[PDB]
Amino acid sequence: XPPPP
Amino acid sequence: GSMSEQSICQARAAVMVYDDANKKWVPAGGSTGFSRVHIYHHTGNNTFRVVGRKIQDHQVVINCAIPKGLKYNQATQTFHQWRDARQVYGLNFGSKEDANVFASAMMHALEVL
Repeated sequence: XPPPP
Repeated sequence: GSMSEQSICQARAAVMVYDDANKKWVPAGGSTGFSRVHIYHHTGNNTFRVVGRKIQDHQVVINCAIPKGLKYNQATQTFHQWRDARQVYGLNFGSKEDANVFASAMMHALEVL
């Protein structure tokens, strides 16, 4: 899961 | 549709999708702003989907099935995310109350599926 913006 | 589906929650969130080619989040539907995001329960099939519409112009920016076994990631108290075989979706909620409402409904759906 990519990091929050 | 209204005949077959009931809303189980509504939450305020900016709906994002991950542009993996460019390694950055982009607004779903191409237009930054907050949407009203529902989880809809199709009671006949016991299926669920996430549907979101911009508050301003009502554009549908998300309409994605919730598959059984989904891993729902609560990265922070106001940003949650999940993925499918195609896309990674993110919800940047307007408040922790909105996040709790949506997460509570998502977790119920995932228990019920």
